[PDB]
Amino acid sequence: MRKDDVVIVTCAITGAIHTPSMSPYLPVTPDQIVEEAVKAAEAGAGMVHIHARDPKDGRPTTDVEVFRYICREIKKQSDVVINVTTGGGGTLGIPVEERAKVVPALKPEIATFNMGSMNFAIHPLLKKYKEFKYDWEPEYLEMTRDIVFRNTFKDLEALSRIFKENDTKPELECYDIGQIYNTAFMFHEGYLEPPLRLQFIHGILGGIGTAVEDVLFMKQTADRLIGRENYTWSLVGAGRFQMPLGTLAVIMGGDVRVGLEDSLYIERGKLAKSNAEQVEKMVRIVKELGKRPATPDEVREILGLKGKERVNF
Amino acid sequence: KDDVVIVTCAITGAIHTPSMSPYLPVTPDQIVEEAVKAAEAGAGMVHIHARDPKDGRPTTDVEVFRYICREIKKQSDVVINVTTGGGGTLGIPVEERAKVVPALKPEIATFNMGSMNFAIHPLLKKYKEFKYDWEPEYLEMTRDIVFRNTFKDLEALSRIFKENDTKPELECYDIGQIYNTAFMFHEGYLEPPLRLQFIHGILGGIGTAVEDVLFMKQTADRLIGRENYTWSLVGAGRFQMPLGTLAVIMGGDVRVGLEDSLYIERGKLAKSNAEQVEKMVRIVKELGKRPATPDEVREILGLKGKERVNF
Amino acid sequence: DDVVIVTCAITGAIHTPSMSPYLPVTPDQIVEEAVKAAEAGAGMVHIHARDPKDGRPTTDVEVFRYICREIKKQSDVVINVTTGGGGTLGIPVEERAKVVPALKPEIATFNMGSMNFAIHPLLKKYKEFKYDWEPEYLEMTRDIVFRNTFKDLEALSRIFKENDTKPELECYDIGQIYNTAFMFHEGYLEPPLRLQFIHGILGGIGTAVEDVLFMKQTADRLIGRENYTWSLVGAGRFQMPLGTLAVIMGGDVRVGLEDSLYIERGKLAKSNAEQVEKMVRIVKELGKRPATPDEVREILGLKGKERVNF
Amino acid sequence: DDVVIVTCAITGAIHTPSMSPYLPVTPDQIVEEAVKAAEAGAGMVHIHARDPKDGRPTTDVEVFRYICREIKKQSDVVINVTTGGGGTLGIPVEERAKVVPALKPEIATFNMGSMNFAIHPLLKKYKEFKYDWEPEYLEMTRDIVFRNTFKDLEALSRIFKENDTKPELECYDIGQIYNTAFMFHEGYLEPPLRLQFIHGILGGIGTAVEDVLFMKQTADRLIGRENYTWSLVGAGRFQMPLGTLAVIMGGDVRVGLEDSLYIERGKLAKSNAEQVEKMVRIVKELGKRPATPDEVREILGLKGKERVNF
Ligand SMILES: [Zn+2]
Ligand SMILES: [Zn+2]
Ligand SMILES: [Zn+2]
Ligand SMILES: [Zn+2]
Repeated sequence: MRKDDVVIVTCAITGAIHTPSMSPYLPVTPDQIVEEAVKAAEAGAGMVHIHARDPKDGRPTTDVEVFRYICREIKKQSDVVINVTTGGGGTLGIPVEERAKVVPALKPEIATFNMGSMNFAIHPLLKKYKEFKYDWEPEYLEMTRDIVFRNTFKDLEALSRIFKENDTKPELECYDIGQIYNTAFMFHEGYLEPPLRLQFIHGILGGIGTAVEDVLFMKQTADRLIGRENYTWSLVGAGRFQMPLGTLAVIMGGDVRVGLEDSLYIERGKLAKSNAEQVEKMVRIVKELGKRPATPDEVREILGLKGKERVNF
Repeated sequence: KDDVVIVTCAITGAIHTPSMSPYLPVTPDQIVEEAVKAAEAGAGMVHIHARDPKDGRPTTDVEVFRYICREIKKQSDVVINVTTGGGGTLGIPVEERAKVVPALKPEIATFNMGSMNFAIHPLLKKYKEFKYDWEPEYLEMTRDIVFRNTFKDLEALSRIFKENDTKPELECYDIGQIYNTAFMFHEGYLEPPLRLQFIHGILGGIGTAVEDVLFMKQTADRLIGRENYTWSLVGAGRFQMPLGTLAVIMGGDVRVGLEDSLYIERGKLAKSNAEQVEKMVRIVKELGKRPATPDEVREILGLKGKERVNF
Repeated sequence: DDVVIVTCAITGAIHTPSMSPYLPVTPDQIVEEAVKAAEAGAGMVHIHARDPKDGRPTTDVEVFRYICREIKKQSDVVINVTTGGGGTLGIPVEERAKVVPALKPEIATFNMGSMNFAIHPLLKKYKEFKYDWEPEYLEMTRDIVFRNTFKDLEALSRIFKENDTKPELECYDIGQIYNTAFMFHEGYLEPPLRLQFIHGILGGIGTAVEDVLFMKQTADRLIGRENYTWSLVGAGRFQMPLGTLAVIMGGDVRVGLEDSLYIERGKLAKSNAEQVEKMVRIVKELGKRPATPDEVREILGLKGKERVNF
Repeated sequence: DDVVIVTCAITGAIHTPSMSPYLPVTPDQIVEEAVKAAEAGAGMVHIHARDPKDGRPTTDVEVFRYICREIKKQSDVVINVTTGGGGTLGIPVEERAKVVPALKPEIATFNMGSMNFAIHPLLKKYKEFKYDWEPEYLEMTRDIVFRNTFKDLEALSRIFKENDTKPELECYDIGQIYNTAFMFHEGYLEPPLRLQFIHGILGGIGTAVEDVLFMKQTADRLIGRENYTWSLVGAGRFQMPLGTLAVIMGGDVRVGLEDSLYIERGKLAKSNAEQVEKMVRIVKELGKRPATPDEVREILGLKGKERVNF
């Protein structure tokens, strides 16, 4: 049972979708990711969501030593909840058993747990960006035209066990209705321990879109398959749907995720200068609606997390 | 008129295995006989997979397809809808599975609209004894096989279908795949009017709630346009007749068959594909409608004719 | 969940005699049609009274008494008495409710809000009427509220309890489900509730699949799936499609000449039984079966045929 | 698709004077609050009249005349005049409509069905009233129909047209959207239509996100996306979240002490402007801005401030 006026704001710092040449404010190096996470926390993000990128050229990497560095350095400066991706790399065809290695290495409090195999395509960005600092960038974007983001039921069974072994909470990423169905199945099969934490992700080419209809239907599907008393949820709107759909989520009693991982913009046609800028905006809206951002320790109590110092970094 | 319903019958598929029902058609001759029976019962279109004649194992073998399609056409003017999905749950990619279309040049063929989990390993808790070793191996392997249909695959497939004058039947198992369909349509790969099929109840896809069906259809109206497509629905298993009837109430078309359910009623095996067709036709008729003849299927879906297929 | 309650609504107050020679008008016609409906598989029949002389709707509790007495002599069917009939003539709940103490039925209708309820467009479809009352009645629905205020509802809730009569809570709109939830949460309506969704009335919600799903979802969300069961009425040509929909969704269904005069497009239904026979064929194709009257009593927790006051 | 019409409903007929010292009740109070709302970014203000001495709701056209004249002297704000006010005292449309011929406003409310409209539960929250009329009024609404029959609406449509006043079509339920669809198709209502969805009245549709979306979808499906525009009213604590939802969905929004006495839970709004300022802040965070009164006129096709009869 949680307070009806406290909203968890998550800030997704860099991701794997956007590339350096798309915005000079996309955090690329590990130290940039660290500083932007700490700034996001100080702006009201009770949780930060972390991917690694190669410092030399910003290319996505699964390297757990880069994760280890980033997470340790954030923890030195902040009590923010550090949520680690196990999805990062998937758009480069990297399997779950390799993506998942960050969980036993770092034993984070919470990490992402993607709930189905899907197309996950950003090749259309090649129409929008013509020149790139690095050769890897347009190659990466093109290759997503034929790469499956793979998360089979066999993968998910093994992942559920890995999370339990390292006392890591799954944040169950759902990009379509079928993936909520997948979530219900794994829950009812005993693999996922309640209360579940779901995140609804809207606007991926290969997933569900960004209509108000889509958001409502996702949440109602979770209510009816899983049961309201058995889960909490957050939402991501891609790109310019970040603030409108995030606001919808809050109105519906959900939590919200913002961050340069999901959108490079602060307004129509205006690049966000930092993660903190989007966090400050969403906090202003949360407060107009008579709510407030959760502190990191509130996030821990709300999601039942193990504690900032019970991690392996 | 809004009083004609296309009733499609999916004869064997690739999900059910022989040991699950002695009435699942296995051999090429069984599949032919059953298709022709389904047609005579009011299925204006039949949907065909191939199986290894020896043991029923799904196969892409084009020469089995050719034999089956040739033999159906010799007995019936039924519209023959060929799979390019069969083999997908064994990890065979679109490039291989699509070769039936340039070979046979069918009037219509299936065209799966996204990559997904497609899992039937739970069937192992229901069936313990199998005539063939391949059957439980296959069920188990689906726990870890992606039914792969990437945007690259789909661009290639769109061209293959156009090059052979084969209409795509766009199989959508989830809301995301209707979004994928809208993308491919707007990009210019898929020619309108589109033919969609909503498939409910696959582990890895959307479920079988009335909510699910309505939302799929509303998503197509909203992204594609109510005028720019027609649609059919498949309800897996015991949801076959109720969801098929729902589709009819909603102005859609319906698909039945042993590919999709082994049963005629809770606990009772269907003895043929024709039995399920006869039932659905009775339901259609009580709702004031009638099944489409094959030639009405051709008119409604803009198909080339049986004279122009390569069998 | 393989039993469906099929109700047959025998005559109502909306259709008038000159619209169809098959609409039951006299008390004896209504009785006989109710009995045939029951024999066709309707476990419950729904009754309105009409004037024997010209078929004008009437609330006369003594006409109700004759009709219900005579049905019960011939059949164990559950007899559902209207407390809505007369409402489209401007007659308020206080008068319409008098049937409940008079007859103490097992179940009676209980309408869940005030609304416009207009059938004046029927004057565009029928230009010749045997009786002067028919077109005057139709025209006056243009300016008559079907009145069921919260005061009315509170009084009615008590009247039903005093007579051990189960409410069948008639909802014609989403607002009326909200009213139901209110009356339930306030303590006036004893669960489990029986609701009926009425689709197609001008002044009410329409006949889209969307409308039906949204009504049922609204009740699930406000009242709770565990706290109610439901039936559906589709008006006119929507009778069979929406009824079939309701069965697919796990609801019960109501048919009858009260709700539609037709058996198919352009063809008058020759009797209530014709409609029940057809809905029963559909129910059976969907692997279900009609509830017998005693199954209806068990499902809805009804007091039994011997405990009524007729 | 970046301009949002923010309407402020200054006083209404639901809340009573003793519920908040900040509810405007005298004519001059109403004028002053209307101007402050306009200055805060309300391009339109919605006006009811109240008795100058006891604050009771009143239809008196000469009170409306003074109020609207005095507002227009100070502000070019668009003045929306109620034809619903008095309905909860049982006053019928024919009487409530007289303000339209008298004042020929640019825009006026046009309520789209008969309904329960009950505020007796306010007696649980407010125990002391300065006037006897206040608790009496609230209790009586338990048993008063808010009457708006099809005959009424036919008459009202001619009145609006005769005075070159745009109908703002108030829908409190799904059936009322169906009613709007009918009156449109019958030729009574001139497109493009202006609808307003009212959420939270006891007797109407509630305040769920589901309710809002289903109202808007029904209007799209029945009337056509291109044939209407819409505004939304969330009652009470739902004012801001539902108004924000409306903005997200492309709709316009109404605030004001008519609909909520509060600026935040447990904190009384000290003025209409306080609610307007808040909504306007929310609009701007969502990358939009409030309409000026002249933009309201252009967006809705209003005749202009110089063409009213005050
Ligand atoms: Zn991520
Ligand atoms: Zn198939
Ligand atoms: Zn009745
Ligand atoms: Zn008002």
